[PDB]
Amino acid sequence: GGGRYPFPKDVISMTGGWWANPSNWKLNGLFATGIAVGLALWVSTATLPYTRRREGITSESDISKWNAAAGVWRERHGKISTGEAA
Amino acid sequence: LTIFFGASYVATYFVPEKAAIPREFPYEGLWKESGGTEKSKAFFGQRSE
Amino acid sequence: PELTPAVPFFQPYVLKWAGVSLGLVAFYQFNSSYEAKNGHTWVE
Amino acid sequence: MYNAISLIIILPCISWLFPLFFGRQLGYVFVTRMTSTLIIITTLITYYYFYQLLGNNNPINLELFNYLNIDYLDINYNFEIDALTITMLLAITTISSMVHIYSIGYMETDPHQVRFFSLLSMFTFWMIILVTGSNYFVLFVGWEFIGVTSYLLISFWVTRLQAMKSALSAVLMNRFGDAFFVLGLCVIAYVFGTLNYSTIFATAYLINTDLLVLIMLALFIAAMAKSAQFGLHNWLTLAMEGPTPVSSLLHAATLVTAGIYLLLRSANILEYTPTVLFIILWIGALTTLSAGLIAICSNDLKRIIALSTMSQLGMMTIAIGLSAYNLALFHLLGHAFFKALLFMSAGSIIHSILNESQDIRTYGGLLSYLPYTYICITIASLSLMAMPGLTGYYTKDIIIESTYGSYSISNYVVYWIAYLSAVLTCVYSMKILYLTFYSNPNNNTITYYNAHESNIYITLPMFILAIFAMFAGWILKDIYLGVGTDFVGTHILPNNFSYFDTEFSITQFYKLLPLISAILVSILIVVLNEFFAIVFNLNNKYINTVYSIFNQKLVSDQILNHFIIFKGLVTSGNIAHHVDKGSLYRLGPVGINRLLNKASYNVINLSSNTRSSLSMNSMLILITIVSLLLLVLVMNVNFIIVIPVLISILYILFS
Amino acid sequence: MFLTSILLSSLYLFNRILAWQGNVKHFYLFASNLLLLFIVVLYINFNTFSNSFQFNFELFNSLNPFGLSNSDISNGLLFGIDGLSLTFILLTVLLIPLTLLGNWYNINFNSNLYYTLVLAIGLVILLNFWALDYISFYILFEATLPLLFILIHIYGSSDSERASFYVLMFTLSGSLFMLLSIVVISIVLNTTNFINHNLFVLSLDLQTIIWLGLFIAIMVKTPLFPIHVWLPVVHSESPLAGSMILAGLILKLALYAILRLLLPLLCEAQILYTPMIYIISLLTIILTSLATLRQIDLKVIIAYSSISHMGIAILGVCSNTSLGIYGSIVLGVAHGFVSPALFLIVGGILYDRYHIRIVNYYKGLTTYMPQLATYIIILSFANIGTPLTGNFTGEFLSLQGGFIRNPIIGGISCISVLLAAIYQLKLTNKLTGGISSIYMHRTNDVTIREKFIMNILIISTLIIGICPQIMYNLLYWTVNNYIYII
Amino acid sequence: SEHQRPELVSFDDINYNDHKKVREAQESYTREQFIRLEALKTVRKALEKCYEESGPNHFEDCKNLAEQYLDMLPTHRLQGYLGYQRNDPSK
Amino acid sequence: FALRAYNEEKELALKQRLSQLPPPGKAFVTAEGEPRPAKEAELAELAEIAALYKTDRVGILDILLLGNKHARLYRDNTALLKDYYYNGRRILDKIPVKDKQTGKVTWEIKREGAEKEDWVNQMYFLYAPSLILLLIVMVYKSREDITFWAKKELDQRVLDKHPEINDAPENERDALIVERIIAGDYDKLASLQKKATP
Ligand SMILES: CCCCCCCCCCCCCCCCCC(=O)OC[C@H](COP(=O)(O)OCCN)OC(=O)CCCCCCCCCCCCCCCCC
Ligand SMILES: CCCCCCCCCCCC(=O)OC[C@H](COP(=O)(O)OCC[N+](C)(C)C)OC(=O)CCCCCCCCCCC
Ligand SMILES: CCCCCCCCCCCCO[C@H]1O[C@H](CO)[C@@H](O[C@H]2O[C@@H](CO)[C@H](O)[C@H](O)[C@@H]2O)[C@H](O)[C@H]1O
Repeated sequence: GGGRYPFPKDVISMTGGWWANPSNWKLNGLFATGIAVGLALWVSTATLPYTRRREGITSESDISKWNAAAGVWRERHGKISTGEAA
Repeated sequence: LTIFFGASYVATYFVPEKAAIPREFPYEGLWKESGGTEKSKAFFGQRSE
Repeated sequence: PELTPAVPFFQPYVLKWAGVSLGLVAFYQFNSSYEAKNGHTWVE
Repeated sequence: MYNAISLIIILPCISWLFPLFFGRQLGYVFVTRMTSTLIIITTLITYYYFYQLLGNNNPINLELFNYLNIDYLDINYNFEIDALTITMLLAITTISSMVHIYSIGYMETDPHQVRFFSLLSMFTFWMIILVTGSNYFVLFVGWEFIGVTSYLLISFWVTRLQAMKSALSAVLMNRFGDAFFVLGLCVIAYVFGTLNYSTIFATAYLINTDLLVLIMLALFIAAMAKSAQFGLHNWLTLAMEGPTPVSSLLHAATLVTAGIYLLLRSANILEYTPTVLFIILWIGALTTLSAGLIAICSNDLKRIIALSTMSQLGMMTIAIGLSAYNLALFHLLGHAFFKALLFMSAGSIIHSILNESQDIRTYGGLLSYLPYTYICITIASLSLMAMPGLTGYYTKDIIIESTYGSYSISNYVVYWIAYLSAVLTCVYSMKILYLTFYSNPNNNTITYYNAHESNIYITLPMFILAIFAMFAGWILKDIYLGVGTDFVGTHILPNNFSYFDTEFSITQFYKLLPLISAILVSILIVVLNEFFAIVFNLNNKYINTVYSIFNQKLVSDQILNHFIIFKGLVTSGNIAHHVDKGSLYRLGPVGINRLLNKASYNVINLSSNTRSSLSMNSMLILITIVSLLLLVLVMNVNFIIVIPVLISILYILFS
Repeated sequence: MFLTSILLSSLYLFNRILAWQGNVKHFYLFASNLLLLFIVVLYINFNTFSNSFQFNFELFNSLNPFGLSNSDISNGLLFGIDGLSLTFILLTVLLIPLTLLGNWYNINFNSNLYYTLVLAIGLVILLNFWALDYISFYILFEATLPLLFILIHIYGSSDSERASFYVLMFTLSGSLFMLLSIVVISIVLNTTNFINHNLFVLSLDLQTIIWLGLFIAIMVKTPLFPIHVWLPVVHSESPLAGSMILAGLILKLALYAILRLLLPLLCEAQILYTPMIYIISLLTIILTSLATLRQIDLKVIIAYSSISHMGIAILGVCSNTSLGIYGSIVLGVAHGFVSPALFLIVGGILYDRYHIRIVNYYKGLTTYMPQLATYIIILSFANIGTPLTGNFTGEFLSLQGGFIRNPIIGGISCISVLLAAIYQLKLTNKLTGGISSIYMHRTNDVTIREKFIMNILIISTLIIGICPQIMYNLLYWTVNNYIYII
Repeated sequence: SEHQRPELVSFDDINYNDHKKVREAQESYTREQFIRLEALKTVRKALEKCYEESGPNHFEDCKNLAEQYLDMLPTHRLQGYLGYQRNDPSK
Repeated sequence: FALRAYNEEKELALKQRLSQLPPPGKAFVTAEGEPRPAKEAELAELAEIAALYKTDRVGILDILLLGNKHARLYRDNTALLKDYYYNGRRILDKIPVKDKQTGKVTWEIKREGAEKEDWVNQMYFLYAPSLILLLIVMVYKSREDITFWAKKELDQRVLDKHPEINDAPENERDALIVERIIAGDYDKLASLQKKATP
């Protein structure tokens, strides 16, 4: 290629090295694309049940009941809201 | 740094007056919608009206 | 663009790591299914 | 079998890791194309999610496995793409896409393209993680890992010592901020009992203002590190040692925005910490003015553009200080586009010169040689100068106006500070344009014989980003700056909302002086440089000293290196040599050794004379009996008197 | 069948193996992995829903000195494991075979003695985690010093004589004050056992005296400022197995000793004294880190690095907060993974190739030694506390606890996050960065063995950093057993 | 599943030489503090839900839950058995 | 690997068969540090004694049964084989490979297999799977943490105090348990603090 220099051929990195472009890269790229598409499909399909929207999951009646129970607890324990001590 | 912050401080005395009052909000300053309980108005209540 | 010598894809580290990881994932899923059809995982 | 959020998270991780696993097997060709393609798909998915969110605005969540659940501290790997997040992701994915396609042509003939593309996607993945997390812990994960990736990308050319030192500067100056972030996390977990956004922003209106001020001061010092505000700005210009695509992605549009994202996510706490907003405002005002003053007296192109980025981040922080979070968000999104375009243009310019020089004093007249680069860089510079119709106008003029529209009386000065930084951006962009394109030649002749535009992989990104930097602001105006938009639903306090006053109170002078000032100062700088160039070349010692301070980054990298770093190394040597290898060895193996040498020698050189062994030891019996009898007399008389007698006897025996 | 028949089978097999092949390292590695597997089986058979001590056994009883006791009068040494013990026991059995394999090919003179001493130190440390009285703990806490003296003296570097004398004398100095403490405990209570020693409430004025001796021992063993100067020399001039064992397990014996000897007993003295602990810990953090910034020897730099993280662990364990205890334990485990990996890099990879440790010779390993550079970067960013490693989890929770206990000291201690980065990356940047050194010829990259060790130690820390919660089933009692709050 | 429900022992009713009852009491104290924590986490989860459903109405709708969470956080936490084992509050 | 593969005569010949050769350290160098200085008959000789290092010359039932005088012979003429093998492997950068049919072995280049280290079978098949087992055990013992037990217990206490929840629909009981938890105090810690009530 252009702008190239000698390099030690016995240096082995998990990345390429110096201008890595082996003469089988279409087959290996086919393998890598297959593994990548499969991994992406697996992760998406398996993470579908762990997704949710922010809103519309809990009825506001549940929210009303929980806030009312909170008030019940707060006056059972004899507590006043923030700022009322003045 | 001293030039910057000293000039910044000096320039505050040469500031024009505002032309409109701040905004004001209907229900006694939205103390309920901001989390008040009729004794917490001074803490959570916004401007008068 | 100049070429380099061929390099096989499934070198030993690929096989080892992918095999152990996918096998642990499969064992996890199998134990989950066991608890779905029983009341206790297989390892328990 | 379709998850926008999960595809968005996992595809960049694939693009990062599969090169690292399979690079020797795949090569740089396939790695480049694959990483590109995966980021392109993530970008399209983000655009579709943005469309759907404008339609509905019910954010998707992704609640995965549990990190730590010990005692009141429940941290999970939870993710979410809300309005703020999807905006940040538009920026991230778009600029990473364009940078990936740009670095195919830029970094050709580099032997280490595989690692470069792996690291670009590493940064993309961890920034997606930073923005999508639903708690501060995931944010910190992304924070620290983008710091790691910045170190490695600035250190990409490992044989260059200055690149290594610049990367060390970046990583340590950011771990300063990460230390303060860790302090903030500890305070949050103490006060709130949780690091999740939904509880903190539900309770924040009730907690003592002092604790929130502590939290937000710490997180703001973290953001002060990342966003290159003044006190911690020294790494951003040094990071230009890295390749230009890194400069376009990280240190223009993405990494420096993490601090802004932090402050914008924590807006719902900052509304109850007015002190910290004040500090943010004035630090940003200092930053925007001082970066411009440094840029106008700089001579390297990438440094000028980095300081431009610094100034725009300062203006974003001004907007945060004025409780104008949506404005800072909008300017972040626009700045990403037109600044990435600027850096890409600078890279093409740098590659048009045979010796890839970056000094504007050695470019000259490259207009007819580089016309496409010229129109792209001037599009970006006009969308940075805030000229009408472009994204800079809609994104930047509103902040200079909100300076005046703020209910606080003191913010009027910030109008003038921001105004001067604007009329300075006009200067330090027109300088670039003149010295690079319009001026007379300053290079040799072979440079202009071999000057040429670069390949499609460079130009197509520049085209797309120019389209963005022309239209996206007008598109997204009513989303971000409109009247009552509700898209980015940050709960601003009603007392602090100044937009309605900002658009109306503003009179003609304070609305037109920025634009008219730009359109005049640009013409004046061009005209002076072309006809009256002596104005900038007077050779006065008192002008040149001021130029030299402004050319040495406001002697900011000399104060840090000498009075902090070097004195720290000296104090560290003082510790290591005078305490850890001095006094603590004296109260230790050395002093005990000398003490025992002397004491042993005195003990054995007591029976002095070997001439007669009998008389000597006989005298010792006599002395022992006499001394004991008198000592027992003395202790019967009173005890404490015998103590110094025994001390002196030990002295005589052992000294 | 017989007990003696089975161990005589093992003994005869060992003798014949030594007769035919004149080396012991294969048999010791087989026993290494066998012990690991047996401990995993014990964890399989461990009830997490009982805070009690399990797998108890007593030795050297009056009625059966060469066997186990079933007596109604117990006068021997007690043994048994809690979840806290089992955590560090898992760490120990994980590390022992790696310490044997880290010196597989670089010991070419009196090999069998080296491997015997290494395995013996490891088994003493295991049994020390199994102990359930002050005296068995002590006799296994001090029994490593002869072996370490001999190992470091015979198989050590240039300055090995000084290091041998240090590792014995400093530790003996602290441990004899520990012995005075233990003697006082035994004569006052007439009992020494870690089961019911929180039932005996001593007077405050005597707790405050016993605590002094125990804490002097903990200060010399942890180490803590001002008694930290032996650790650079010892960890530097030792063989690789010694440094790994030391930094991974013997430094953690002090943490375990706090939690097992000093907090359950002596609660009121501890709750009165802990601001002094915080003074000492903050000093130990900041001054040791800054001292690291001006060191010229690599293994010495890593040695100094251990001290600051142990100081953060001390902040956590002396915090009276559950999160702090859990963080200190995770720090111990993750440091026991990461620091021996760094010691391997700087004492078995580079030292085996160049036989020198001065930083001025090393530069630009990335060119010929790229895998090593990747490992250095990973382990550096793990040692300084990057998230998704157990180091960050432990640091985070220890500093949480320190802030809860003393916000000012615990907040000032968070500059650890910075100073760690400085002293680690100033070294990493030079080693991995620049043009390759003119003082060094080219040598092989990391081998499959070295890579095996480093990969085990990286996988472990990444597992416990990505999901720290997997360690809670053996610690959800321990995080509440040593908390004094009314 | 065979979910266990052990018997509750107090330190005030036992003799500390019977170690079984002492361990039962330690485990009782710790177990009830963990149940307190699960109550706190239920409150926090409800607060999160009401915040995520209400939005700008959370200041009014989630008020009692927020105040309850901040009232419970200092007290519903792990605080160890030794402080009560080794101290008689009646003296 | 074999059971009973010891054969006295070849060892007792091999002793001085190797003593007639030069020392292992100085053989492949010649004191001039050159493989060429060694003669080529000597080189093939060294190759075929070195290939005898990785041959089964003993089994389990021969180490457990035979006497010391034979084991010592095996040991001290196996050390020599080992050292010849590895000194050649380093100096020459060749291993010896006897090919299939021709009965003559000589140093060759091919090093992409046919060589294994002595620590691999121990670790990769006793140590690695034990750590994988430890990971499995940790993951499935995490199911027994007190958080889950406490959740189940608290729900059960609520159901015992309010049995009316159970007849309600099956996907609504959770919210009702949450309501009653938020309302009440089902912990029993002040129950255990009897002497604190004055
Ligand atoms: C009823 C009350 C009784 C209580 C006890 C009171 C103690 C009275 C002690 C007085 C008895 C005489 C002993 C004095 C020490 C003998 C040697 C001496 O004179 O000290 C000097 C020695 C000098 O070192 P250098 O300066 O290099 O040599 C030139 C000296 N002309 O010094 C040195 O080598 C440097 C010293 C550095 C400091 C080291 C401190 C170490 C502390 C631990 C000491 C443990 C060893 C104790 C040895 C016992 C000796 C009796
Ligand atoms: C999160 C858990 C870990 C993730 C897995 C990481 C290991 C994968 C293997 C990487 C192989 C490699 O990077 O090679 C190492 C590269 C080789 O450079 P080269 O491109 O091949 O060209 C070769 C040209 N030399 C030889 C002249 C250099 O040396 C380096 O420049 C040092 C930088 C290390 C990069 C680290 C990768 C990012 C991981 C950081 C996570 C903290
Ligand atoms: C020096 C090398 C280091 C080795 C360190 C590792 C030591 C590991 C030992 C752990 C095994 C202990 O396991 C222990 O179990 C029980 C305790 O209930 C002991 O006690 C058992 O004694 C037998 C008596 O015939 C009966 O079963 C009795 O009911 C009891 O269960 C066992 O005698 C002992 O085996």
